[PDB]
Amino acid sequence: KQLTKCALSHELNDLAGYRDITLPEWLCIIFHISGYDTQAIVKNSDHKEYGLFQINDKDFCESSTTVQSRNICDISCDKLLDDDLTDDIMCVKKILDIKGIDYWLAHKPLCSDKLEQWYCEAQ
Ligand SMILES: [Ca+2]
Repeated sequence: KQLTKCALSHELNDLAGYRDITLPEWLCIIFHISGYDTQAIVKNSDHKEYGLFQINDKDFCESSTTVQSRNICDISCDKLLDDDLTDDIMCVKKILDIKGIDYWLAHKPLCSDKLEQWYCEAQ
C-alpha cells in the first residue's frame, strides 16, 4: 500500500513521541527509507529490510527464507508488508528500546532540519 503523508500521520499517532522521536521526524525518515510504501523491501549484503519501517530479518523479524534470524520482534516479516501497521509499530518500539532511532538514521544527517515541512497540516 502506498500511503500519503496525511494518512500516515494519522496511523502513526501512537508512535509519535516514543523515545522522543517526533511525528514530523518519523514522516521524514519513513519517506526517505520506504517512500511511504508498506510493501518496500530492500536487499542488503547479508539480509533484507521489510516494510514501511525497513525492519531487518537478521535481528528483528523472521523472513520466509533460509535466513537465521534472532527475531527480536518475534514476528514473521510478511506481517510487516500488509496495511496494518499495528504490529509494525509494536516492533518499531522494541527496536527503539534496543537500538534507538540510530537504527534508522545510521549516523547520517537526514531529517535534521526544517522538520516542520513534514506536517500534514496541523500534525
Ligand atoms: Ca503489519
